[PDB]
Amino acid sequence: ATKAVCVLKGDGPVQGTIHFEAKGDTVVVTGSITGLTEGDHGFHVHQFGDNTQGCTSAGPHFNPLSKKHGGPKDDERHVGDLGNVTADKNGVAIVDIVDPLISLSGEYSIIGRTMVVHEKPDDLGRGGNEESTKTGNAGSRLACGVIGIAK
Amino acid sequence: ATKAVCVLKGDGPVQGTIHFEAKGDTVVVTGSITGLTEGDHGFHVHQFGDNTQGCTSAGPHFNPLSKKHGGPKDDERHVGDLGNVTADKNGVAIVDIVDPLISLSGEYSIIGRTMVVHEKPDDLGRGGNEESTKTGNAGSRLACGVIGIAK
Ligand SMILES: [Cu+2]
Ligand SMILES: [Cu+2]
Ligand SMILES: [Cu+2]
Ligand SMILES: [Zn+2]
Repeated sequence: ATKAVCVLKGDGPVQGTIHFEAKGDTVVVTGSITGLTEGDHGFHVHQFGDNTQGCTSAGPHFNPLSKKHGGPKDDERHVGDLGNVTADKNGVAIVDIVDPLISLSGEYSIIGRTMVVHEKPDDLGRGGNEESTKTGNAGSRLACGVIGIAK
Repeated sequence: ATKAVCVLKGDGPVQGTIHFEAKGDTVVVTGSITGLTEGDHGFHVHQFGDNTQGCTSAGPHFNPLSKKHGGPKDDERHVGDLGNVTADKNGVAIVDIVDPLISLSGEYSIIGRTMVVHEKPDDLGRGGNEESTKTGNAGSRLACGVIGIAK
C-alpha cells in the first residue's frame, strides 16, 4: 500500500479527511479538519481500528516500541504521536506532516488503525504528571476514523 | 493481526458489526446486520478502504488474482466474494462464515479494505448476463465500513 485515507467523524461537528502517501522512504500526511475550536488539538494514531464504541474503542496510542508519549521530533515518543494540528478562527486546521516513524506496511503500518483528533493541545510529554507521559493531556476524542487503503 | 472488526453504516437504516478471527489458514467471520429487507443480500470485501464518497469509493470486489466473480465455495472467484447473507422477516442477519481465501495478513489481507452489504442477493456468477460475472447483480451498497485491527 502506497496511499491511505481516513475520514474523521465523531458525535459533534468535527470532521475531516486525511490522506497518507508513501513518498521515498517517508510518509506525508495531508488534509484538513473543520468544526474545531481555535488553537491546538492533539493528533495521534491510536492502536485499534475498532469503532464499535465510537472513538473510545480505538485504545491507546500506537506504540510498538513501548515508549512514553512525546512530540513528533522527540526520540522518546509513541509511533502514533503526530503532535498538534492548529485550527484558525474559523475552526479549520490544515494538515501537513512528514513523519519518519509511521508508514503503510510492515511492523510500523498504520493501515487499519485509528486517526484521532483531540479536544485539547498535546503537551508533548512535558506536562509533568503521569497523564502527560501517556496522552500528553490531550483530553477527549472529538472525531476519529479507521485508516484505509486508497487508490 | 489475528483479529479484526468492521462497523457497517450507510445512508439508510442498515447497521451492523462484523468480527473476523484468524484460525489456522482460515478466517472466521461472525456478527449481525440489522435493518435489512428479508431475504438474501450480497456480502463482499471491496478493494479500497476509502469512505470519502460513502460506499461507492470502495471500488470493486477485492480481486488480487483477477478472477471472475463467483460464490465462496467456488475456485473461480474474487478473494472478496463471501456470497450472501440472509435477513429474516425482522430484518436481522446473523453472520457466520468460515473462509480460506480472505486473510488478516500477507498479500490477500483485507485489513484496511471495505466490507459491503448489498441491496440484492448475490447470484454468484450464475446469472445469465455479463454483470453477473463482475458483481453477481447484487445492486447498490446499503452499508459499508473499513476493516480495522481489533484487540
Ligand atoms: Cu491520542
Ligand atoms: Cu460487492
Ligand atoms: Cu466478486
Ligand atoms: Zn502518545
